Amino acid sequence: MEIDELTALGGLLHDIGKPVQRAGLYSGDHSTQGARFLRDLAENTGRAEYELLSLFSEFHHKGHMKNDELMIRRIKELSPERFGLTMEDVLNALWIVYEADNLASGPQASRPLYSVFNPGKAYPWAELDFEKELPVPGDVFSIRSQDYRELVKRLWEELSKAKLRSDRLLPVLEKYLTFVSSVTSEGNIISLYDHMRMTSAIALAMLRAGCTAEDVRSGRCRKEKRFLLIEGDFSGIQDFIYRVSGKGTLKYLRARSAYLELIGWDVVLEILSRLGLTRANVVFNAGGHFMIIAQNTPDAVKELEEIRAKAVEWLYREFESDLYLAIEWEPVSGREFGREGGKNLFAEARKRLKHKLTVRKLKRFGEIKGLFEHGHTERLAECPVCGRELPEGKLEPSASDPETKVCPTCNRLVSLGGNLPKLLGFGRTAKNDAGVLVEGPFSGFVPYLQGGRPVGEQILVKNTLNPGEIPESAQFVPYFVADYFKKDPKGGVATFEELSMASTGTRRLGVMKGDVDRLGEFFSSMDSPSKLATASRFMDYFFKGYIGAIIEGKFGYIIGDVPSLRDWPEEPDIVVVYAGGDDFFIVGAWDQIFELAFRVRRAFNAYTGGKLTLSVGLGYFDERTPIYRMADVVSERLDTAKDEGRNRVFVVGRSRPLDGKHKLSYEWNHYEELWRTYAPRIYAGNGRLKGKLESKKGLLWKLLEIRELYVRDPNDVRWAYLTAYLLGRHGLSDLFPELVGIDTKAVERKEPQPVYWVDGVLKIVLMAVRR
Amino acid sequence: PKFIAVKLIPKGPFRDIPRADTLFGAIGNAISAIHGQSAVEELVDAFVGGARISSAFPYSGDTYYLPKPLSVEPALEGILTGLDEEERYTTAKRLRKAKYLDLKNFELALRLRPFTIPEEIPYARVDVPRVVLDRVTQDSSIYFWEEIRFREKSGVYFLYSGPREVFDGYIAPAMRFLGWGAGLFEVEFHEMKIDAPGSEYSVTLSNALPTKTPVLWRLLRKGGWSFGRRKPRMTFIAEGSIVKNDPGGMERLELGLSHEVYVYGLTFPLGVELPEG
Amino acid sequence: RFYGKIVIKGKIKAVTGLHIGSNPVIKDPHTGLPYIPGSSLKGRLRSLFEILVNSRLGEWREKYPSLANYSPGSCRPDNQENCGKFFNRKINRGWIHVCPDYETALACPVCRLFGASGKESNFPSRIIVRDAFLTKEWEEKWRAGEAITEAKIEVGIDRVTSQANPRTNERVVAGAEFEFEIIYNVENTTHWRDDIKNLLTAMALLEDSYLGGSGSRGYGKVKFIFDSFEFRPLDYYRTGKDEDIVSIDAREKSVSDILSGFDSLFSEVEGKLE
Ligand SMILES: Nc1ncnc2c1ncn2[C@@H]1O[C@H](COP(=O)(O)OP(=O)(O)OP(=O)(O)O)[C@@H](O)[C@H]1O
Repeated sequence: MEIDELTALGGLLHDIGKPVQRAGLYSGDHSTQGARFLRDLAENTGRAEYELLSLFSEFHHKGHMKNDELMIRRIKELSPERFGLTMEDVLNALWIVYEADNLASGPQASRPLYSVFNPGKAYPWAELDFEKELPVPGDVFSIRSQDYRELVKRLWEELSKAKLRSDRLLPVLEKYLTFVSSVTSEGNIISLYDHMRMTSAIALAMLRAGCTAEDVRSGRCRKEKRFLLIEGDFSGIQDFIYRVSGKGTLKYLRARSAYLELIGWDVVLEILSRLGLTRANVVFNAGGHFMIIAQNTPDAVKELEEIRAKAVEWLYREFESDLYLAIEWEPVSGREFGREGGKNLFAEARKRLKHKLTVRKLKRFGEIKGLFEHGHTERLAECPVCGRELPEGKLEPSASDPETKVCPTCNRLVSLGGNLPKLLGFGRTAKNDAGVLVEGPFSGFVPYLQGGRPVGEQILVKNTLNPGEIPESAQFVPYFVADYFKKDPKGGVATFEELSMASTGTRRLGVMKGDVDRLGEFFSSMDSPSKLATASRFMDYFFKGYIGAIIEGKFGYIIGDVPSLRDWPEEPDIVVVYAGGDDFFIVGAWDQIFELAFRVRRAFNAYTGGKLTLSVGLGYFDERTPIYRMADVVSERLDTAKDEGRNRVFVVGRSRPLDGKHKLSYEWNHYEELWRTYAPRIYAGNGRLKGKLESKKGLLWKLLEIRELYVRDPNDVRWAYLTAYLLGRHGLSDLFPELVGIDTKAVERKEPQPVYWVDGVLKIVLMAVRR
Repeated sequence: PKFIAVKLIPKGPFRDIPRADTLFGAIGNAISAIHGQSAVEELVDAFVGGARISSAFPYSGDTYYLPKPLSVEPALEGILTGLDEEERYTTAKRLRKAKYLDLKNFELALRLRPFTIPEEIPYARVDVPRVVLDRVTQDSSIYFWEEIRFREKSGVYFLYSGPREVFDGYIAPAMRFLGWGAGLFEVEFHEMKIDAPGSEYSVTLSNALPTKTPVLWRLLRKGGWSFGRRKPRMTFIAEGSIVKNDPGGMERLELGLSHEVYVYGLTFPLGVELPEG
Repeated sequence: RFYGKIVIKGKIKAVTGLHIGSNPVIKDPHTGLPYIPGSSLKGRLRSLFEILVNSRLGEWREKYPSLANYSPGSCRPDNQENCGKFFNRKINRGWIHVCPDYETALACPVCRLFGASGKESNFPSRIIVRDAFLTKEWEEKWRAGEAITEAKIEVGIDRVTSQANPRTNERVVAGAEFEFEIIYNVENTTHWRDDIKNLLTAMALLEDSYLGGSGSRGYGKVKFIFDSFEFRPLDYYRTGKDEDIVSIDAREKSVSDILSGFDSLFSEVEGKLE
């Protein structure tokens, strides 16, 4: 074990004593109890490096740095020359992790973790098992110490069999210490795992900085700019996943959605492994956006420039200008990781880096020596499937009716989709090995199926934290993907024609595209790397792990009465195309797309405690409609519902006048109110109208013809009259008390009339009982 | 700069907004139709070599929309300090939906002043599900082929910064030549004025093929069959970015036909003072 | 060359309404109005003309010499392109007439008046069918209401239970002029007389067959009352103060306009001819 393998673990286990201390195993502080917990573990796995990590557990309740001549006594009694270290080479890393814990942020035992969105509410202690019941921030309850004891016992069970490297201590602690409170104080929204992650990250950066205890004891490391915030944005994601003609099926779309995340993880892992950093040096990687806390040498900037030029050149050669990566770094100081002097130095440094990132994303593909040059080549033709759109005759017709020539990327991608149900993961190897399905900017990937054993020193394992049947040579890298999709009679991915046949009503395909609202302002308010890590990981766990729970039918105890077009089945007709970061894009049968929108919204309202909201566009298309129009409709609809109130759904494209008073969208507290109002009066369950409207089912069609008069002019008053002229002719006197009399309450404050809003409740019933 | 404008009153749908180079293709076929075979753009080489076309938006009334001075995207937060501390999200209206602006919000959308976005955009990018028919029997075949669709009083325009002799000799006869249905076209000339400050670095107003000089620019990729054989991709700067380190990016000769097609991309300036970069 | 752009401008009265669909509803772009899409006008105007020359291919056969290697039929029995029956072009289910080369389609009388494509052919359609857009009587009629569309309900009546079922249609109101226009390129001046006679023949196949959707039971019965035959020879574009042909307008019935006043209208355009 070298100094970095020691330091990245010592930054990872420096606060391991806090789950032991609140579980009652020894006495003292959280420092001596953690080292006493560790000191029997070195006699368990045989490796005497756990006894060395007890020294990194031996920091806090300080004044031991006045006892430093006794600290060399406690170091020499363990003989650190048994692994190729000296005394000062351990003592320097000890002071590095001490300094790094002060760079993670600026009582009663059983105090829980407070949620990062609404700081009042709190979680019970749970486990990151996405096939279980998942946490929602509830009222402030004392965490029972026996659950901490069970956590400590399961940690003893899962720390012996785990290897003593960072790649196994990261997901083992992430499975248990995610929702545990780091510091038991009010308003502490900082996870224990994220504090450990940022501590190990800043510790490994300061170790690779060159700062020793001569620099730490002086307090100079906070002022010397010894860090690097490296952010990277994937610009052009929407023009990469979705610019797909009608020949592209749902398998190929989901394959491109996996492929984009594979390219992103390849760049992140290359920056990790070419700097010397573990997976703890990534604050977040989600939605094509990633942030890395790294060291600051004159040569690390050169390594990053080599990586940036390499990845940008591979993207420009492969996918011409439809997927750009902006990788910009800002040299920050240790002073810029906290709240000093009242101002938010971390948010100001992140805003400076984001301004540099926007300057970069303007100058898109700024480093290509022959970008703007003439003399283009010969014999070029675009494939119909991709819009990769500049190969030569290299493109090869296969995996379909073999008369349409097809790019090799989408040759590999339908093959990826054919393994996509049975896929267990990928393996990041070199680009010229056996079984290499897709490439990357640096590395090819081997699809780890249900029986194989690939190795490329890194294994990207999907949606789990237990490595299991993968060898002890490679770096186990987990990654999360919202994966849910309706299997066909075979087991493979259903297409659009396979999905929209299960539409309770008209044969139309439902497409949903969302966003979390005002989230960029939400991450200019967290003033620590710990707070940013927790506030990004808890957000990303919703749109990558919780979605498969809400689609499968869980979380019913808080979702409740959404608009229910039908019974929510066992296996829905719902296929998640791309959910990650903040947004989520889900296609399927429209009768379940509709219910999924309100289920996602109300579970997310529960999940953030109401301090955040999500916008959702919806769309219904023919099953033969091209996917690029199917995304350019819902992107415009999400932008229109984004502009006109920022927290609103776009249920169905309605006609409106042009005065700026009629908004196309719907507040959720408006639409769920309306579906609680007008739907159970006129609509029964499961595709059949109400017994009063039975055999008079052309009545609701006449209301849209009435409403068109209000659409053509708002000032006239014919609509509320002809509504009663319709409803009197059929005896239904009571089904629309709002539509018959013009309400002065809306014309007081210049709000639209109550017949404007009801048609979005009408048409979704009218699509439900159409034949 | 007193550059004149040409307002094209439509009578119905267009296929697309003509992208500032497809007009110079269409001008080429127009002067290929009239004036014989050698008064075509070979003869108009040195005449567009000092005068530019540089298309832009519809108007929706008479408010001649103009795309974006793209040099407000870096320091947008340096512009909008006068607003309250909920100004972020208006920046997202002026970054993500930043498409087209009024002239009064364009003489001060550059020059570092707090512009305001418009919303009366004359777009109906509709999804017209056209033809399904066999000469004898049924045909199912819903092939979409969507098009653009306008407002009641709107219409495209574009600009002309050149001598009016060259305008009335080639382009102004051609702009009434242009008038399947989507070629609906009525031409009405005009003049226009833009305040346009000092010319260190400023907007191109066209689609642009630059001479290797990148400053803060959306990239584009423009195909085009152009009499049969498919033209290459020909990477372009989009509508309205800032390359003013002495531009003059020449038109590019192509291959495939008897006489060469050569693609536009040469730009004309404006006035911007950009913050930094 | 180009000596072209004949403007036939007119008004089409739907005597029993139209159903150019997209409940089935008419095409309604941006203001709520309906309109005939120029695609549908050109399409029906070629189906009628193509079936006319399908009947009449074996006897013309010297005029339009490229229409001789066909021997009428559809190539749906022998499922292949380029089969000499009349028409191949298998799109997704349909079989339309397109000559598969430019050299042939300089002479096929249907194909050289609505164009040809496929592989290495690229014939331009020589015609521009502008979408007709509800002339200013019925626009101002629409502003005070007047219900420009009309929901019309049919049924599938059975005979063993005599049950029925609503199949609504929502057609355009019977009687509405639409401001109909036709623009035509007049390349190859020797072709032109027979060409615009053929376009008028195809338009005269209308007023006696269905435009617009579910015809043959109503829903068609249109009438072209076209006013102004114009011309734009080569001086309307380089200039345009004066000097263009304007023909007689008022009560030109298309079944009488076709030749009984056409050569009295042709000979003025023979006066320019260049
Ligand atoms: N899971 C996540 N973790 C960290 N950052 C995220 C995550 N999801 C999104 N982001 C950040 O959000 C930024 C863009 O998000 P978005 O534009 O939706 O923010 P917003 O405040 O909602 O803006 P708008 O309301 O205009 O959409 C990106 O820079 C990305 O870094």
